Amino acid sequence: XXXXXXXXXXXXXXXXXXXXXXXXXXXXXDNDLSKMSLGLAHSIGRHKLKF
Amino acid sequence: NPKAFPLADAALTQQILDVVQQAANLRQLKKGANEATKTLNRGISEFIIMAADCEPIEILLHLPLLCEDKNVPYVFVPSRVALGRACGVSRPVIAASITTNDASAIKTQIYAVKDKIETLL
Amino acid sequence: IKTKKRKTLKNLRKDSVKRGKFRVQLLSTTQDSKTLPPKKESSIIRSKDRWLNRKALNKG
Amino acid sequence: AVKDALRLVHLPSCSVFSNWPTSGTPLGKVTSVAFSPSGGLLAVGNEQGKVRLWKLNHY
Amino acid sequence: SLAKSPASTIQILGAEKALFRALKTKHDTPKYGLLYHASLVGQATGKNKGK
Amino acid sequence: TQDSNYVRTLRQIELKKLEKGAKQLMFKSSGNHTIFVDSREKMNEFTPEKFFNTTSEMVNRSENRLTKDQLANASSIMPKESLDKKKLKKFKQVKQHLQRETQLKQVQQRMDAQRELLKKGSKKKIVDSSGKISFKWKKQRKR
Amino acid sequence: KVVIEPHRHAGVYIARGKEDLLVTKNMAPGESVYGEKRISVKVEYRVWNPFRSKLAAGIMGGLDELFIAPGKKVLYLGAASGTSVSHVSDVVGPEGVVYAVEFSHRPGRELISMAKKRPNIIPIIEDARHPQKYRMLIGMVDCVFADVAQPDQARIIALNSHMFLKDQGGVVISIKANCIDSTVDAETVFAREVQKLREERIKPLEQLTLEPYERDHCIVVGRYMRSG
RNA sequence: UUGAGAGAUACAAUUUGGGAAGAAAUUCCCAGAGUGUGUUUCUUUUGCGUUUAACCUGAACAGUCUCAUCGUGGGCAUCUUGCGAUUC
Repeated sequence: XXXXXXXXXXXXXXXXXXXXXXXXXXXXXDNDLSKMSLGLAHSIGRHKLKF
Repeated sequence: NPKAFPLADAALTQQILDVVQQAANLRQLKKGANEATKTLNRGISEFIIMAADCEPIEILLHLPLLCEDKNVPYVFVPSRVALGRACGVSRPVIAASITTNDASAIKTQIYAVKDKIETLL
Repeated sequence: IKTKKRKTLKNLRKDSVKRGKFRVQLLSTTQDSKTLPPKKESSIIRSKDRWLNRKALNKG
Repeated sequence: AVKDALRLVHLPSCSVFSNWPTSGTPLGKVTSVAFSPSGGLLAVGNEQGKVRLWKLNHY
Repeated sequence: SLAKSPASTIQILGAEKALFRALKTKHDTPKYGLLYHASLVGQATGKNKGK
Repeated sequence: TQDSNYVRTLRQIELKKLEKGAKQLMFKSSGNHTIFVDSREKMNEFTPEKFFNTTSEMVNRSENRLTKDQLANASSIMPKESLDKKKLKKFKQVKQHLQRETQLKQVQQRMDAQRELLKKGSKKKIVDSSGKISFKWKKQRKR
Repeated sequence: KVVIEPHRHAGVYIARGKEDLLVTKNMAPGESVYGEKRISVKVEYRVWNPFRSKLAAGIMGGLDELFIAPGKKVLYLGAASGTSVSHVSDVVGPEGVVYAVEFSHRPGRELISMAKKRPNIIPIIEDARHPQKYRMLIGMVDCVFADVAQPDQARIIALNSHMFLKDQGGVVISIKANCIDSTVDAETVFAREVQKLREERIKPLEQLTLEPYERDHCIVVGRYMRSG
């Protein structure tokens, strides 16, 4: 779907970059980011299997 | 049913329903869904034979919930009229439970079937 | 004498040294594992070899 | 397996006949049953050796 | 937890005090239990409240 | 039937106390614990005292293998003898329940086989060559 | 009255009484996550049942470097009904957060109920087979845990090894031979699965075979090297 | 009294590491190994002989009528003295 909007896309080596990208979330920062991450997980599962 | 899990084939079902028909001759076999639920809690159950075409299927799905806790094997033979006739009872039986008796003459033939049921798990 | 040194070479060839209640093995070298497919297991290939070289067919 | 164990089933109604066989209908361990092709007779074996013969009086 | 119990223990789910008295001393088990106040057991009469 | 409830109930007294009894109790473990070491000469110079940085007794026991740096029962009365006796008895109690229950199940198994002789069906009196008596009911669909 | 002892692993403790017992502090009192008992000595302390949790048997089996710490974060595969992650949540304390992954629903509902009582436990109801299905929720966890019963168990960790491991971070792998072969000795399995992990940059340090708790199981300890 | 391989254990000679105690030698404690013998275990190769064996099943207990269960009477204590089990 990223290959549909007139720009190239590539993969298969960005995992080390995604590691540094996931390390960058601590750089932009950290605990309050996890609390936003918590209710994200708490809603995305409870929507799926429950209610 | 798609809710059916491990469901034996055409082949192993003939082996399972032969042992059922030989355990009902030794009277080693508790019959029905509400009695196979008993032998799990007492722990004297060897394994659990269940039917697949029971309508509704949800009335015997607690036995795969119960057997996963107590580590007792279970399969689904496909049809409840079959397991009824192989159990010695005129009514259709949707879940049958082989009890544990180590003095039994059929003890060897149970553990041959039991290993094939744990093979599917 | 001649065979007594071969048995001590097994005390060089071995890698799994037991320490009482414990044991210690070693990781092999990576290039010996990567550049070579792992070795044929005996309990499978003897089942092939005994079966074709069977007394019930009069071979040889 | 059991003595006196022949049962007749009517067709297409799938109703077992109720009057015959009675209790006092001598059969024995029925091992060999046979119908006539033509006259409507019925021959029932046993284990004792006695082939006891009936007649379906409709036919 | 209730559906994992069999059928015959949903009779005597209430009357547990008179049950284990009647098993530990050899006696007769209670036959209704908490199910007795259903609208349908009361519609029956006699021994048919048991059946 | 009343006999095969009172034995059946006292078995479940003894079996549910088997689970409550084993839940408090602690079993020392005896399993294989192999250590993977990169070089054969590090392997030959291995010592459990050095690798786990423990000392004499803290090598062999697996519940608490503490660091010598981490190092840097008499509050309970009589720790050598009385406490270790009362350490042992909690096993020997639940050792007895397991000996009580399996003895008590066989009272049911020989009672339940006696109770199933009365009902219906045609039974065959067989005796094994060992001398034990079991029965074999006839292949007959009960109605 | 009850002697309490620090375990060599931080957060873990061992209580001494008439009967010995392995124990852990709780974050929230007044709750039994699976109906276990607890001791309150004041500070609450909660038993681990080693026959129900393989990590509980892994500690008490005698294990050198469990990478789970208080300050660290730890990802968890195979969080079926949350019997062990509430021990993992209670050994990381408030500071470490635990990522619990599960694919099955009916025991997953207990984990949904358990996140409401624990701040560390967050659930992952997505499939552990495809880790990019939940890539956004987790980033750079320190060490992971395996309890999955799938036969591609070196495969499913390897796709969680590349994407979510902190580099030079540990790994804990629990393997049964009953999953994989059930025909050869369980020792013969463990040589096969260790060689699988060296193909995915995991250098295994130790393995411990739980003999008196579960039959023919294992725990495998390694360090994920030179990849993030 | 085949070939080899591995494991356990008993024994003796002998060593590793760790801890304290002694100026060193030395001392004790704890953990661990290999070697020589005895023993024992399972797996494997080969030689000779053998080609079926074991279990199950079909109308497989019963006219000297069989079995079950509850009781009664007697024996066996110079002891089947009798388990909610089956002493005859």
